[PDB]
Amino acid sequence: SITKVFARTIFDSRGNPTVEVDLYTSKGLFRAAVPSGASTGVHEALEMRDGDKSKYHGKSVFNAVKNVNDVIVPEIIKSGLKVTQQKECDEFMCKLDGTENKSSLGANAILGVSLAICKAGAAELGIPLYRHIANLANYDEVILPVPAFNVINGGSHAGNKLAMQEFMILPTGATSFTEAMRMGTEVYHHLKAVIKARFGLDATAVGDEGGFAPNILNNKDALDLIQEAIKKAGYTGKIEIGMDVAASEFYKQNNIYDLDFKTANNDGSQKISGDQLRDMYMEFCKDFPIVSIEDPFDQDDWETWSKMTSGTTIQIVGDDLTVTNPKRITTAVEKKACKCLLLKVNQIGSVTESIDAHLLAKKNGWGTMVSHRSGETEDCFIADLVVGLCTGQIKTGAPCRSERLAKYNQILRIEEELGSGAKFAGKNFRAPS
Amino acid sequence: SITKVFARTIFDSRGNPTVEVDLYTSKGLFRAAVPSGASTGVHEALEMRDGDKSKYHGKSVFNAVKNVNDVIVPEIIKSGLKVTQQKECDEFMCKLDGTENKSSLGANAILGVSLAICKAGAAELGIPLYRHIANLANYDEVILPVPAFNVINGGSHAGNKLAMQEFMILPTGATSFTEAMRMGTEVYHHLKAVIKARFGLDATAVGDEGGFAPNILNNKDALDLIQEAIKKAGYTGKIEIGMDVAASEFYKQNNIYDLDFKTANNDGSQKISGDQLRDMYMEFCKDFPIVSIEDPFDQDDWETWSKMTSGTTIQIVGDDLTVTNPKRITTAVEKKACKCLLLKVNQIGSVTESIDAHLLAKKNGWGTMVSHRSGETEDCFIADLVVGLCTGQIKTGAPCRSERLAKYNQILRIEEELGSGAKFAGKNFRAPS
Repeated sequence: SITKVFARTIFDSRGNPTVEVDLYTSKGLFRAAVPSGASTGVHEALEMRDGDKSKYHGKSVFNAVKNVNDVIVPEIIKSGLKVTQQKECDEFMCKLDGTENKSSLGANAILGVSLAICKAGAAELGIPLYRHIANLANYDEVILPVPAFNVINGGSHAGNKLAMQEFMILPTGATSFTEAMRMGTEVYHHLKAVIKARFGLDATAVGDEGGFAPNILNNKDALDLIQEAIKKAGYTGKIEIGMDVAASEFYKQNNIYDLDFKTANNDGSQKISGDQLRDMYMEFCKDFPIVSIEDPFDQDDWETWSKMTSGTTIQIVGDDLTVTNPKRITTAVEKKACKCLLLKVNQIGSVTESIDAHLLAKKNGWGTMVSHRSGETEDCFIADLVVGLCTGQIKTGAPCRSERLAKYNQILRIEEELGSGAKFAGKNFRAPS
Repeated sequence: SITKVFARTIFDSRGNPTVEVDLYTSKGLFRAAVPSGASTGVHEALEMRDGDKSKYHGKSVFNAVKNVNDVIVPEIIKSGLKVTQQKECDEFMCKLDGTENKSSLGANAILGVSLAICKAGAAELGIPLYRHIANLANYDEVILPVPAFNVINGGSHAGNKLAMQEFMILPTGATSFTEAMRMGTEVYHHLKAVIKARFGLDATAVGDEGGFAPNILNNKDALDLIQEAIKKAGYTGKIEIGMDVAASEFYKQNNIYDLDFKTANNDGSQKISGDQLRDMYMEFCKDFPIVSIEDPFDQDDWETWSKMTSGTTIQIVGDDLTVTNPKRITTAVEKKACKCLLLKVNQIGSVTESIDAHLLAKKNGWGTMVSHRSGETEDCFIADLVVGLCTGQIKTGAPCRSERLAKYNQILRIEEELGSGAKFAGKNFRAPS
């Protein structure tokens, strides 16, 4: 039974406030922190912000904290639900909220308690959190994921001329997670050495996810830069590439995508149509070892999504397209729009829903890439979520900044626990099962 | 009694490996991580690195981990020392090493165990870690520190033309730590809004400590930029400024300091003498609310250190000068070279030594600023160290990046524990006692 639930505000990796929940049972204290969400979102659960422009730039979360403290806490304690009853606790809070998007109490309020309950339930059962999540999703075995390291950025996420938002390296050729960390960091540092030489030390500064953002003129340069880094590290072949086009951010209208949206009066050549964009991806896939492309088209340009998923054999990740929303996931499934779900727990708002969202994707053949948010905390819950859900792939930032490393370090700790019987997703990261 | 000590490698905020120690008593697991140190250092305890150029860029720590695992662990367990005996445990390990600079086992090996033991001892006594450190240093009361937020960088730590390495804001006018976080972050975000407008979004990228590094031409511009930010935030007067000149990095010879060292063939005006440099500080102190200047002169230019400490009334912090080394601290005390010790636990290598180093400074009238390292971890131990040592001031990075926020969040948690009786150092941060 839950004896006490208490929320407070802490600060995320970007200096913004966020909810942190302290939950007690006779086993003790179980702390959980919520990552940056969307106060306003397309189909995602809405995180509650105070909006007071004076206070913390309108990003304070006193209202969400209040909701946890004098609404959720009293109710859930009086409910008499055990931390061992995840589904029920989460349903309770959902009933308590009463809205589809959790806008009455705030997804950040509901998720904080939900994560704490999950950690508590695991303790209640005397098993590790990953094992607990495994059992919740009905998995008998667990597998260590291949890390998708963010290394170079673009789009709205930086200046430069890069249209594509993210460029990541996946150590699929590694034999273990330890080796994956070794490969990932070595390349990161080799990439930094390459970037500082080609663009100067100022280009060595990092963004929200710990990746670099040199003033690269084109997407191909980004890829070549990564290639050189992989070469210097001596891992060509063992390391593959992933991308997050986030084409939604750069879609004009009627099948038009402007690869140069970052300029006023864009009357240049990079104002191509979706079909031309799709071909560009095909060209990239031919020359570069690209094994995964996230959000290649607009979140509503279904037709081109299906065309690309139909003829490429690589992983096509849905993010803005699916927003960890079962309704959106179903549609993408029916339309065969993609083959991988980017799982963001705070996008849906609760642990069981996140698990169900994943199970839905899997049931229909998709892979699942567990994802972090731009505003993370020192909480490493998703590290246990990716191992327990047996997804084989997690995208939790570059191996720089501790809100990123917090997760990777945890997975290293889990790998240690599993011992020799620790399975690394490797090449079959897409669906290790 | 210690039943089990186990080390492993994790990654710091910069992607480099570092030691993490797991220690067990009948109370359970107590985990501690060590921050980036100096493999080779002036007078500081030497952190052990493998140096294998192929493996992790020569920055791996398998040797230190090995030292903990099959040398320290067996010995300390067989010694029969309680985690409650900090001084003795630390002396034991020091005896075990046998060197002044801990170069036989590695300061990073010894400190990891030392931090774990400390957390365990606190648990053994049933008190919070801060309270435990307070009792270890003989303090009856504790006080929340004024955060010294790194906001703009320069020197070798970035490109640009800034000679001074760090520029920090200290919310001395705050009433509580909560308010200090509010002020600090609001200014941080206002500073970002100012920087992106004046220098573009690319200048918004951050460095190791989460601070910005725009291509600022001169030190005064840095100060004015901060001033504007403080103004926009509406905290002029409640927020003061600190600096870390790190003049050691920019000293030529015979009383010569080149404010433009970042250029080959520096035959320009900024090749001034220490006395001219000292005057420059005096000018800065007159116009700007600078309340603390760290490493204003070379780590061996004692004479100018004393001259400045003698005639300024502001805080003069010793870092490279003192390197948390009692011998160096004594000399600076005798010569009245400075009035504040920058405390870096991993620079000396153990918890009791760090405490003694602090007590030494205090005994002689100095203040103590608890410091983080460029390569931090998600460990928040120093947050408890600064509160327990009643120093009133901690320098643990900008309110950006979770290896920085990890500490600040912890202090927010401690503040919550103390309640209304939570004292904030405020204006008397220099020596709140």
